[PDB]
Amino acid sequence: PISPIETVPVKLKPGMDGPKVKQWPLTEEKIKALVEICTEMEKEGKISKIGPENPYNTPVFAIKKWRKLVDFRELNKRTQDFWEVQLGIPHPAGLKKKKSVTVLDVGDAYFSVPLDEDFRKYTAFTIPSIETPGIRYQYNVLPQGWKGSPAIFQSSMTKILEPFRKQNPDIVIYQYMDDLYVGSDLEIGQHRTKIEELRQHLLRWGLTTPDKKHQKEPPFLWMGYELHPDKWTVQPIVLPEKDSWTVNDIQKLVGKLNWASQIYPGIKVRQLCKLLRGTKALTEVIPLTEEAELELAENREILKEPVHGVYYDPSKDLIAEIQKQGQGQWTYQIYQEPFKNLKTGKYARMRGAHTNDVKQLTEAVQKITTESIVIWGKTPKFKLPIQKETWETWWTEYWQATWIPEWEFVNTPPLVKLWYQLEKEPIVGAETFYVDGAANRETKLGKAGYVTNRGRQKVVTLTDTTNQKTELQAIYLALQDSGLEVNIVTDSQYALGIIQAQPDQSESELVNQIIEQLIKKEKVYLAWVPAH
Amino acid sequence: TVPVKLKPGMDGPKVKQWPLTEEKIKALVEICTEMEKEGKISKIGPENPYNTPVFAIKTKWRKLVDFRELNKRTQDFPHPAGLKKKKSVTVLDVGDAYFSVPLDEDFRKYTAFTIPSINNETPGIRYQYNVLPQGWKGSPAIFQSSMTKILEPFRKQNPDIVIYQYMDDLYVGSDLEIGQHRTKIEELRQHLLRWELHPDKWTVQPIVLPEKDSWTVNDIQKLVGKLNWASQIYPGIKVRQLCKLLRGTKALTEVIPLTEEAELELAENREILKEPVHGVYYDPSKDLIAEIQKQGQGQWTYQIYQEPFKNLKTGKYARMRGAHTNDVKQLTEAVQKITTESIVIWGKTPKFKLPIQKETWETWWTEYWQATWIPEWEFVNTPPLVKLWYQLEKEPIVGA
Ligand SMILES: Cc1cc(S(N)(O)O)ccc1NC(=O)COc1ccc(Cl)cc1C(=O)c1cc(F)cc(C(F)(F)F)c1
Repeated sequence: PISPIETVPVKLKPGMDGPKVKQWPLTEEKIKALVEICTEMEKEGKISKIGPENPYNTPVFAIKKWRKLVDFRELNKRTQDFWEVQLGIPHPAGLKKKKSVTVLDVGDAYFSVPLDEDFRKYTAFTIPSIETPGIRYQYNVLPQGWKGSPAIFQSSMTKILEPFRKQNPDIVIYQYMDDLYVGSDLEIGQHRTKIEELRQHLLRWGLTTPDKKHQKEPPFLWMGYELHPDKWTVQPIVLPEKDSWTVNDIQKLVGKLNWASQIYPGIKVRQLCKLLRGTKALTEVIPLTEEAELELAENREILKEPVHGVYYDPSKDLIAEIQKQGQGQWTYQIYQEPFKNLKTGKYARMRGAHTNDVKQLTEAVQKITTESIVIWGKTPKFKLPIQKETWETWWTEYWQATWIPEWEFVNTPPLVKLWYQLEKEPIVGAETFYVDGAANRETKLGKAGYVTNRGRQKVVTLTDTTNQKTELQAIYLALQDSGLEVNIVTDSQYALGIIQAQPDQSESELVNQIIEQLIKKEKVYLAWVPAH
Repeated sequence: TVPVKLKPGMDGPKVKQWPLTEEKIKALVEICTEMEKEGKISKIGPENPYNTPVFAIKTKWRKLVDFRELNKRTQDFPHPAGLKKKKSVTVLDVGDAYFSVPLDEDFRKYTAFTIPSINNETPGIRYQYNVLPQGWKGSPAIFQSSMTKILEPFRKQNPDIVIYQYMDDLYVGSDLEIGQHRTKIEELRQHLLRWELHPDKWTVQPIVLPEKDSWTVNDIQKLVGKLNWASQIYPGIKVRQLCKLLRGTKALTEVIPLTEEAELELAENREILKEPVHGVYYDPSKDLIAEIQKQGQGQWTYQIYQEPFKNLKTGKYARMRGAHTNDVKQLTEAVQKITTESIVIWGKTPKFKLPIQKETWETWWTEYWQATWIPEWEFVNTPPLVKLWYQLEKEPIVGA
């Protein structure tokens, strides 16, 4: 049955016209099946037999009795845009715990909405002949596979659910694709009563809701998760055992494994990723190394762990703890009460051009903050492995505006600290190295060196080098040859940046070498001076 | 209603809604429900593909729609140089004025906006405006004949007071004593209710070079480095004689007696810096640019200009009480203060160069925004010298 609901005014993109796609010819076997399916839809009021007036047409096919398939790809190319049909999908950690939850499938089979009469002509299609005229039709309802159907379907369900919602504030209904999720904290019998009242309400609008045979029951499959009444678990992750792995297999496997590192602790893929080096074909077979076999082996075991979480309780605190798993790697878990996680996560190592750990910490805090607001509409209280004095010292001086929402210190190693802090003033009694480096940027031949106030000096010859690398190399040599306290003068513009940001990680192996050196010194003062 | 269109070839805004806090989502739902009843806005379908960000600010919540994009695409349509001279200016929010006025039926779809749903459990609530929206370029424009009429009396009554309107704001500027000023304001509010800036003080501070009993190699180094850079603003600045004392490989800490030539060079330089570079004038055909640098510990420096090194204005902003642990709070505060002065002075907002990471700012700025308008901004990496240089800006003898 069709619904007695107003139509939404649809239009075709700017100036474009309806499709005129030639009907792919079929076999007598397929035509008969289509002619049947279509006579059934014609009586239901879904399609209308139409004349030659219509210059438009969409191809119809036969798949599997037989099932009909209309290829609207072309209509969809010429159909106006709509408001992005709810793009962000719900995360189980944001679902409030409810006593009862029931799923109502309002799919197309059960849900038929009328089409904007003005637009119906563009949906025209033709059932071929055995040479002679074929049978022409057009849709009177939202076609399955057409661009606007998901949006108009959702908009319609919303209009229809408005009354019920105002009348049952103790009940919450979530919309996602063809399904309605209805939950409440009412007594199970009362809950069931309201579901039935709703079903009867959709029935009134032309929505024949489900069959006892098509009713979904707990747990629920929510994109890799299993939603149980009091908690969620994750659908088993299967790692195929083989004696022959191709590039494609390894990549797929890495893919599936990277997703698991989010929920599971200890997942590693370094040795499996190594297998991808120099690969010439996807089908190419790469023998697993010894370490890859072990890694894969240990992961199979980690995935046999019963990782579970719980649901949201708005009357309780929202807490998020963070750990540094390695340089640039951050792990986190958001919970309300100790050990009962709502959600856990990991942020792939960021390979910046140059940054520091405290900065990377704020970036993790910000990503979690954004995630939380989406999921819970609130920001968590943070537990960060950094002292309040370390934070104060860094942020207050840093050239860039930065911030962390309300947080507290949790002493869980390793802790994030400032690996070094350039002196504010020149060091008295410390050798002063005047460094300098130059190179022909074309020949890439250069020299680096220094001359200290104490008479010490050096110059190194470098081939295949840039001017930047020599200048930085100059600084590096001064750091090597100096004592634990050193003043260094340079006209390097990039060094000026180091004084400002004082990075502890970067893209240059050279800068990295310098940082290791900076860290090792007890005192370092960097002074920049204009060249010449 | 008068027909309003988009600039030629411009299509409507399709800006996505940022996530909001449950607090703000609840607030907007309540505000918008009441507005629907009063016929100011109406729910819309999915056939309307446009969208404009919306949010709530501030002890009850106010709805604030980010129309920057739409304002840009809206067809085009004077400034009282006297406002900037006045002793005191008070700012007033006159956005409610617009609700009465209807918006062309054909333009409404472009005002579409969405109230998001927590955890994406439900589709957002879509609306569009029926009447003039607060924050849109066209509103102050359309409601102009109506605004003059209501202002004529108060104006003609007090020809000494200047009143300037920007977006939803009204800047009232006069010369009366603080009390006589606040009194004139209510007389106006009453007049309106029936339907603390000080520009003369905003003095441009000069750059001051350090003076020392004795100078060290480093002292001169840092000094010469800044003067060199500054040579881009003032070509008469010289570092020759100073750079000579820097000959050799002395210890960064060694004291260097200054030659008489370096002493004079330092004196000529101080004199040049005594005043703002000559020949800088505001150009209406050009955009205003506001650059901010984080000096640290609550201090911020900014420069307003249109051409690099040709400042129209520069200044310092010290963080306000109760903003200590919040860099984002301090920056938005500063942005609003600078934008306000900009309006007062030129009647337009400047585009900002903010020393903050995109993600950091976009996540928290609305939490401390308090203006009806929103300026344009871009995120940047502060050059070390630009910071070191404006840090040299002069400050009060004892204070103020
Ligand atoms: C899974 C469950 C079963 C029972 S019951 N009736 O005892 O079997 C009671 C509560 C729950 N769940 C909860 O407490 C928390 O979960 C929920 C809390 C409220 C609502 Cl309305 C639905 C759920 C879901 O479990 C759920 C399941 C899905 F597949 C998809 C979605 C959605 F699309 F909305 F994201 C939500």
